[PDB]
Amino acid sequence: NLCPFDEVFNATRFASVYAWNRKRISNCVADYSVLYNFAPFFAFKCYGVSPTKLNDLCFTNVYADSFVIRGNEVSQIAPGQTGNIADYNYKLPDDFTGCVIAWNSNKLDSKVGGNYNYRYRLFRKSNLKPFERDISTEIYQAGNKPCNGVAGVNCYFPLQSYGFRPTYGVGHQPYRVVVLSFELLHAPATVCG
Amino acid sequence: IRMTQSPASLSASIGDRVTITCQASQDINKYLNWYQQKPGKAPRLLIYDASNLETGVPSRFSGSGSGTDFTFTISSLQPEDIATYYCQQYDNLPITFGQGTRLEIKRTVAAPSVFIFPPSDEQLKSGTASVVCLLNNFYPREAKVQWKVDNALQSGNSQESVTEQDSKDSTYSLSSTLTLSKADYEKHKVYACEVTHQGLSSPVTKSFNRGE
Amino acid sequence: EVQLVESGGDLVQPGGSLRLSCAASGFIVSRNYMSWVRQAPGKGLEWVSSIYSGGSTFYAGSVKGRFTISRDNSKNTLYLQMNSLRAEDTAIYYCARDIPRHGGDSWGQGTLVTVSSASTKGPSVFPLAPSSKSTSGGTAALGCLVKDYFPEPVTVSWNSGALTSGVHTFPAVLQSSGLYSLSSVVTVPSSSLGTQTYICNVNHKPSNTKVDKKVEPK
Repeated sequence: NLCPFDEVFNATRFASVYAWNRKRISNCVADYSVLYNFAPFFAFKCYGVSPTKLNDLCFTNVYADSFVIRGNEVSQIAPGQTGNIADYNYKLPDDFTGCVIAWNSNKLDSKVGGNYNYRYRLFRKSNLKPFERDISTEIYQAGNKPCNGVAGVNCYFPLQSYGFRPTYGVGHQPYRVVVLSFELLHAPATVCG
Repeated sequence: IRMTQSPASLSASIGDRVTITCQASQDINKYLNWYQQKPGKAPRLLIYDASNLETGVPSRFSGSGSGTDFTFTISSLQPEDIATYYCQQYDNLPITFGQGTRLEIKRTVAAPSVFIFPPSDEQLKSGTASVVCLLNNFYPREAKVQWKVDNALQSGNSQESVTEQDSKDSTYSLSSTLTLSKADYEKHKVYACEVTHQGLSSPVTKSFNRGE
Repeated sequence: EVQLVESGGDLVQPGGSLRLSCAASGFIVSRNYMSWVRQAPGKGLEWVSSIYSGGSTFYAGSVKGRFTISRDNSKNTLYLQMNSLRAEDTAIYYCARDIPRHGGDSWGQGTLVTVSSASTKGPSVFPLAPSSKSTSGGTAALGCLVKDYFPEPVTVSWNSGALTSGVHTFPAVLQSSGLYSLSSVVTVPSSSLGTQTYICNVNHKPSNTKVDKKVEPK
């Protein structure tokens, strides 16, 4: 049985960065050759595994996370980068064996009005711990006032939309990201090639 | 980003419609702020995001743009609007500002009042002299100022400083500084400062006596 | 009020290390985006450093490894430790809070850094006593001259700040000797010449020079 690589790389919607949709591929022959078929991956950028060898290796599970970040930020979803996206929204660990893959999903996620359903977290008190997932609506203040959750001086809604719109340049265009990781534990490996 | 502002000397009369254009080298989308820096005082934020004027501002300044070229507009030029305006983009990490567009106001000419001060006795006895001739309330900053040394053209020994344009009366002030040492002061006794203004009138002649 | 007294620095030899301090009224420094712009005299403002709400530091190309930024939770006081300075860093430094997208701002008055090799020398204060040739029926003018001071800034006050009308302070100009000069003049009615006493006050913050000169028509 082959691993279900088709509902991960094709879906009609992808998780927005604040909710980053992790998933688990387990107990299946996985040939990472099913892909390399449709993604002119801007940045396949695999780290440490390289393409041919993983056809060969076997591991306990493969974790595939999916997000939608605009083009200028695709650099940040990598190891060792700092910025709004990798510090308040998704943090890759310092050490990694995985392949970020991004394709310009201009056609599906672009609304001429804007697609206000894709959003990112502008402000958080501390940088996210590696692979942390954080989902909340809580007001961020600058003053000491609790502010009672209203839109006012020193009171703001932390998520903000990407405002994706077609007449926008390459920098501001949806770029779906799939961060495949390789988890190996002392338990017997079940995801071979 | 190679931010580019095209108007640097733009001068309109009271209550006019002007426009400033800031231009970029890539798509910055709408993240370009417009600042206003009065002389000496710290800059103010006028239009954040290129399409939103901050509350509390007077309601004349409007800006609109997207992608590379942006424009800034002034709806009513009140006399207290003299400043230098800057355009900033705040989302590409190499945050680069723009050059500024020093705005000024234009009005009719005015008759200048000319005063001159003599050196003090203490400085003269301490081996140096200072002669300053003062020009106030004139139009424009550009004027013909000359010095006469033994009826010969003098250059390379004068300095002038022009005060910034006043916000309410729009008048100018000028001062010229001349310095000499005790040996040269004790041997030369006629000095004159003559300036010709745009207003057609009799040239100003300034005379002073040592005894009084 | 978000008012900032970001006042630290005056000047050092080339290769020194200065320490700036910023300050904070309605907000806490460690919760909001802040940055430090740099305005050279007569040049467009340039961006030196920026801090985030979670400790991320970003620098400019010309200040890679000479400049440091640091945020102080205890007393606000966003700190910027200038190290490995040089003879072209002379500029006015403004503390700045930028809320990123929703729009408000604080740019504080900012502080002057003139870092050079020369030594500090006190101002030379000279009396402009008005001449007797002033118009009898018109308005006369008299003012206070300050010569050969270093470094900037210098403020001239009249009647301890009670008199603002007609005050004209000319901008400083560089003489051939490397020392700055300025001239301050005022326009007052001649009726108060013999009955109001006019005194000029030159101020030099770096050397704490407090010189007061009383001026009377002759």
